[PDB]
Amino acid sequence: EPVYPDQLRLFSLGQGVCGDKYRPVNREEAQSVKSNIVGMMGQWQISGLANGWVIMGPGYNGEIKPGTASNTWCYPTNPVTGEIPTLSALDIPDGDEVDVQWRLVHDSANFIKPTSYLAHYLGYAWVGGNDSQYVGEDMDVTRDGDGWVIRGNNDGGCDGYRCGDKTAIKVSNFAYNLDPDSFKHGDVTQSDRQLVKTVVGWAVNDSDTPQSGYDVTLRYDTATNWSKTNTYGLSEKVTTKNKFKWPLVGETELSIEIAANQSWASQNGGSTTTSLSQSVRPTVPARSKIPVKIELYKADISYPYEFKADVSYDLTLSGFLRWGGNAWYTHPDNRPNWNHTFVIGPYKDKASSIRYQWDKRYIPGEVKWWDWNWTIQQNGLSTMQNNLARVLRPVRAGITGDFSAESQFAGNIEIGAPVPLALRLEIPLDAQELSGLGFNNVSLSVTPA
Repeated sequence: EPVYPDQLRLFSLGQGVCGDKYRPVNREEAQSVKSNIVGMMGQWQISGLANGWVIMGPGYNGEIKPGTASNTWCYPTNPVTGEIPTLSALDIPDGDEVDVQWRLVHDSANFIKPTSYLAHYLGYAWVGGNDSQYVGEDMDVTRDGDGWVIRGNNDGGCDGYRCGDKTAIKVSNFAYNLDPDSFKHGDVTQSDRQLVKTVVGWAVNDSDTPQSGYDVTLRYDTATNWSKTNTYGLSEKVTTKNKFKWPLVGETELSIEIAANQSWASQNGGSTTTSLSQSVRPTVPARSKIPVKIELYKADISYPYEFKADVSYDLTLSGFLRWGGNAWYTHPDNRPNWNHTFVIGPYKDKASSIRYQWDKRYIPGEVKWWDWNWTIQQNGLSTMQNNLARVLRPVRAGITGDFSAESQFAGNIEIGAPVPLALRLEIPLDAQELSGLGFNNVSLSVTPA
């Protein structure tokens, strides 16, 4: 009877008020799933719990403490019971696409048996080979065009009505979504921030009046370039759902964008030039000078990389449905030949979503395909739970290669304390030498703030 975080809903209806069919989450309940709630809150959010308590956002370290709030964390007065657990990922090593697929479809404990049992619990007939009396055993895995077919070996004769008609499980339409946030990196091959030049001098206030309200601005443009390799050919088909910026590693500042819906293997490098300007608005007492410095740096970095790409596929179950026991909502008794496609991965529509069908099973108007309550009655709640959690187990392929980047950047303009003379700039800049160091169109200017 745990509290299910994915059933929580926030209401903004006044002190301790919840919407219809919801009730306020109490402190014990909130504690039991604390990190999940906090992880659904804004940094400085503070939300009400029942009986004078409040739970705070991650900026407050997700504290539960007494208080009042106009918004309230709430939970179904009648929650959907026995959710399908989420299991830890199944990690498959980087490889070419065939070898990655092969590794998946030939896994007995993680793929063959779970999908077989699923076909079996749904009412599909003869999910098993002739040389075993158990479901999902003596299965034949064969390549079929761009996909794969799992199906009980059928050699020879067999005993049972229509035992020759073995149910087939076909895996197709593989896709691979790189998860930017799964980023991990090996040991930093090359790394350093080297000082290539320091621009140094003075800014002088010649007047007899404390001068201020004057900006001293350095403008310059530099190039950042980066490259990367892709260890294997799978990367030729992996994409990322949304554009993202390359992770920051080291102090070497970098601006690199990976494009959405573009072959990982097609984004192997680039160079960007950007005009940047930084300034300071110093107060310089009358008839004085202040020292000014600007450090210029070259930075580069190399390191082996690895992301995870979430592997999704369609599971098409085809075979005839057993008499006096199948899970189709009509419960057909004529042994019809049946075909159904589940999408293992990102949701596509209700008909093809085990998770959706499952969570809605107690709503008769939603039961338009499989009758999961029947599967539960026949095999038991935890049996259906453990099987589907294995069927739906996230599968992730590793995406590897080497990364390398190079940039040139200026440090901040730094100033020292005023010295009495014994806004005018005395700060030599050699355009040619700077250009040779990768800093172009460099200027230092004095203008009203």
